[PDB]
Amino acid sequence: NCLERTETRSSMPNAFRVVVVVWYIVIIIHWNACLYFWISEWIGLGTDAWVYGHLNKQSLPDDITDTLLRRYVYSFYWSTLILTTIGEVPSPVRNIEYAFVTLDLMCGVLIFATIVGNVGSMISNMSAAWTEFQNKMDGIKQYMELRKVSKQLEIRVIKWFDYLWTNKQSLSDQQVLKVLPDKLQAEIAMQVHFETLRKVRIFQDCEAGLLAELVLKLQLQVFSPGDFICKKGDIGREMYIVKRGRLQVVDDDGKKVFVTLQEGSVFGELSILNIAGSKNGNRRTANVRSVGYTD
Amino acid sequence: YAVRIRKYLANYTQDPSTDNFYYWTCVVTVAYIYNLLFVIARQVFNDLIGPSSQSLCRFYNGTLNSTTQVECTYNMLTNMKEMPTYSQYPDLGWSKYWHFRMLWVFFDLLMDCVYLIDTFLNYRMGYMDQGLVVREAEKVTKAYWQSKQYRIDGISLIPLDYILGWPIPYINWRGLPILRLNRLIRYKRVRNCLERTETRSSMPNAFRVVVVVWYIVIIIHWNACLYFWISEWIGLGTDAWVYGHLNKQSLPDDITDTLLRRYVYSFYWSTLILTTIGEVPSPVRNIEYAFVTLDLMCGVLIFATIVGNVGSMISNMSAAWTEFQNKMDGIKQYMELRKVSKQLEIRVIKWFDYLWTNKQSLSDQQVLKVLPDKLQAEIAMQVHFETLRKVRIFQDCEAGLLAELVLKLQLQVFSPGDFICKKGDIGREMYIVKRGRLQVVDDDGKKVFVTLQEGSVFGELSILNIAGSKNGNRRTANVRSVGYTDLFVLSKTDLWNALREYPDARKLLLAKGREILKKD
Amino acid sequence: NCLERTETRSSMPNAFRVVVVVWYIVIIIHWNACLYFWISEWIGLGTDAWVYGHLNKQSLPDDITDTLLRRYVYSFYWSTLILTTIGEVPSPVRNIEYAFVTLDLMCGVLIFATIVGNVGSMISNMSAAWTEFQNKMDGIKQYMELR
Ligand SMILES: Nc1nc2c(ncn2[C@@H]2O[C@@H]3COP(=O)(O)O[C@H]3[C@H]2O)c(=O)[nH]1
Ligand SMILES: Nc1nc2c(ncn2[C@@H]2O[C@@H]3COP(=O)(O)O[C@H]3[C@H]2O)c(=O)[nH]1
Repeated sequence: NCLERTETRSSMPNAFRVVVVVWYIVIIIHWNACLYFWISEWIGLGTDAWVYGHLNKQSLPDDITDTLLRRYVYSFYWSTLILTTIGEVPSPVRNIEYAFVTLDLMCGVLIFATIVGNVGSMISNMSAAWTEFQNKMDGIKQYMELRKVSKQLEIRVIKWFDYLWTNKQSLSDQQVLKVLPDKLQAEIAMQVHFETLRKVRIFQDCEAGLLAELVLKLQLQVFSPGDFICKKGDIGREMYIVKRGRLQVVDDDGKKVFVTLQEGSVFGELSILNIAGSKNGNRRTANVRSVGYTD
Repeated sequence: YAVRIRKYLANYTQDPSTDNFYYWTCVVTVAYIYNLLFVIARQVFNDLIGPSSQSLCRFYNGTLNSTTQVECTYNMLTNMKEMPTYSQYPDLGWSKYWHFRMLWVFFDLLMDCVYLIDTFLNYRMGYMDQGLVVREAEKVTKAYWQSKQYRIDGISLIPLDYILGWPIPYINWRGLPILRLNRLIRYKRVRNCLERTETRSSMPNAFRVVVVVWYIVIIIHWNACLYFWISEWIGLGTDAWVYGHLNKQSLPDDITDTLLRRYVYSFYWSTLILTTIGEVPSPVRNIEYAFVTLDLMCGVLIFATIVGNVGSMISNMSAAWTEFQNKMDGIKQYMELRKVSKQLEIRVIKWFDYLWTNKQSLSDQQVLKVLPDKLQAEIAMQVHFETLRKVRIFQDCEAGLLAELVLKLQLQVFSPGDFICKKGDIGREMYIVKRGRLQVVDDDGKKVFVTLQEGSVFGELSILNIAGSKNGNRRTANVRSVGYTDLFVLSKTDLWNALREYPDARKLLLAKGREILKKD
Repeated sequence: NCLERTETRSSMPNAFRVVVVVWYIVIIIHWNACLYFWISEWIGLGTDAWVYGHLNKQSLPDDITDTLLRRYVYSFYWSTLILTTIGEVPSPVRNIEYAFVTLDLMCGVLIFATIVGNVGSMISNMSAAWTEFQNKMDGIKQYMELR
């Protein structure tokens, strides 16, 4: 329960996981070192070439003193070679040493395969976001290589992915969306976007229940520079609140700018609000265009 | 031109999103790889700048019949009974290895000039403010001073190796080339260069295996330098684990002790230890046991991580074929369990052969659940431009209808002889021909009225609501695929959404539908 | 395209996959056997204890005749121990043999890790339905044991 509560509370969880599995490895090799030296001193030291002693010649070579440190150091090395199944140790002689080495090598195979599979998974999940990102971009790039898509649009997609990795604006709200409760989700989302949603006039000139209702139905979408978010011929099913970026309300020539849109601006609502006073209705009434990258 | 260079560098400001900056990050990656490999190699294998000491082998002379401590030949470094002693040069080898040392200090000054241009570009680095880079000098210099990048660049450019990293003969300073690990501190530019190179690459898995082969070579090289540093710190030839004459794997019979032999045996020892093959001599002293136990466990953990990443990388080179064959294994096991007819089994197998031969699998899931709908619609109108230029409901009307409907079209592949529509069935969909040829036939299947080619529109009579004829929701004709046919399927709901929003396409569709219904 | 169309049309797909990867293994060990014996005869046979010859004593022990079958059999065994990184072969002597054995052992590590990972996935997917079934039943049984 202490290790589970420490992995829960940790700000560095994968570092704690590799420290715990290194401790597990050291405890297992230490216990097998003690088993090897107990079987060596139970058989009798120096009685054959597998047991620790003078006949071993890996344990006690020339100009090497038999000390307690030498006993623990050779037993830890023997267990490191046996449990990792390198096996560069002397062969067993008696049948009880064959039985112990066969059982201990198969225990080493099974539990060290389990352990380093967990280690490989742990240092694989230190880069799971970059792996999922590059699997998505490999899918997009293979689709664009198969379908003979234009090179301008290919470098537009590649620069969009470069902006999403450089600014870390990938869709990370799936985690809070399918794990956390909506009272904690709304509190986190009003915590993060507080400086953005403090600039919104439909939220700050009205009741807080509207923002508490709408803050989970807002989706973050990243647009390229020069992208037309709205133009007059298109129909509108959505409104947009500016999280980041600068926009410009332009004409059909794209030169004359009427008004710019900064962070916290509200646009795109004229198409989805139903006013019978003008000729458009569901149509967009203006051409907005992203200056840079725009969330 | 001094005022030209001076004022150009005075209000220069770097855009980090350019391709030229990415090539500069590749140059900084080259300088970092230099610093990594050759700084640990010049610290450990100190004959890389010149030996700086005279090797003195004992030699039984054939003329004077006595042993002398003369300088070693390559014949005297072969089959040694003891390792040579190293008498120090008076000038520390500067009189005869100055060309090697000036080549090394030229490449050191070259990579330090690369680091100086890199920290000047850091000093004038533009930064995103509202999706645009700031590119006047005052804001980018104050953002540089606010961000402690001056601390990271100033630790990384301390020239301590230019005073203490070279053999000085006057104070008999041996040299310390390990003082460029501060140049190894600048890892973040290298990591961003590798991430931007994997982003921009047309061959991503080849770049991934090249990067992990470079990681493997750097790790085995650093462990080679650790093994030879521990071998020369214990003392060479003192036992059978350390490099030397007592090892007999390092120096066998008729093998000369050279610097190439030292690096080659250390690289081989680290290759066998980190991959845990272990066909190397056993340790003798307790410090060698501790180093080999720690280094073998580091080899187990980090090489298990590395080759697991390698196996995943060369597994994802065929992930589409693996997913395809997992789906077909599911279909084949379902058909083997359920005793389905052999004609229908070979029809399903030939359908899968057509989807792999023509690569018409559902690949729009990727753009569907990653990309924005403005980029999705631009890609889909880029790919199917020659098909949707032939469509009369799209090219005789407004472009907003095609921009609305181009994401609601689904590609479905039909077998030859398949009946896409026949008169008894009800219709919930319309079809636009992406590829293939079709035929409007009778109930006998022999008499053909009209053929349908690429860009033809059919299937709309059932889902358009005309009260002028007896059918209504029924199909009015029997269409039949001649060969394999890709079709742009569109639902009744999505069509009637785009037709309630766009009235002129509704007028043309109901006009030509009532025209073909009233001659029919 | 023949191997892809054969894996498509097969009623036993996993048996065909393990036959194809056993053929891949045999072709790779055969090509490395030919590389080892070409480097052995280019260095010169019997010149040291790593090269095939009389000084090797694993290649030509006592009462073992030097034949063409012995050359191919020892080269196939050497490549089987090197590519699977068991390594119970004589150590290199000259620097070119160290370079070849280091490169060939790292090629063995990478491409045989790829190959047996594919083999383990192939004989894991022979029982994927029973594994998914027992993962579902383990979930139901753990929910019923907890509740
Ligand atoms: N027509 C018009 N639209 C504006 C102006 N300023 C901001 N907009 C916004 O631009 C949006 C474009 O799409 P909508 O027509 O849905 O809604 C429009 C308004 O929200 C303006 O001055 N004139
Ligand atoms: N009835 C009829 N249908 C045709 C003819 N030419 C093309 N079709 C198409 O065949 C389609 C079959 O399904 P639908 O009845 O939905 O719509 C029909 C028309 O779209 C024709 O000449 N007569």
